Amino acid sequence: AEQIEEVARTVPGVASALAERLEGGRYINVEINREKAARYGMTVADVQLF
Amino acid sequence: MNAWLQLNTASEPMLLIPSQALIDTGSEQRVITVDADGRFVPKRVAVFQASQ
Repeated sequence: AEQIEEVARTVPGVASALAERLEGGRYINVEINREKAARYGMTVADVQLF
Repeated sequence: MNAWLQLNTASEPMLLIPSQALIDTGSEQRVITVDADGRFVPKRVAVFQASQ
């Protein structure tokens, strides 16, 4: 879609061409550590509530 | 009585930019630099830490 996108704007009569990206999303991952949490007597669910 | 303790601590000297200025895609962090002519040119940077 990205290639097709830029060729589309080289075409004579095109005013704008944009393809929606499928994975341009941004994430902040909380990769919970079972072993670390277990030390404090916490289950994955326990940590997740936060 | 309860009492809240607010602390401030200075780190070693590093290059300082506002936080909204930094883009982080998890695999690289960059800033958009403004040139002499007003041209917007992106540049890769290495982040040390951040706060406040």
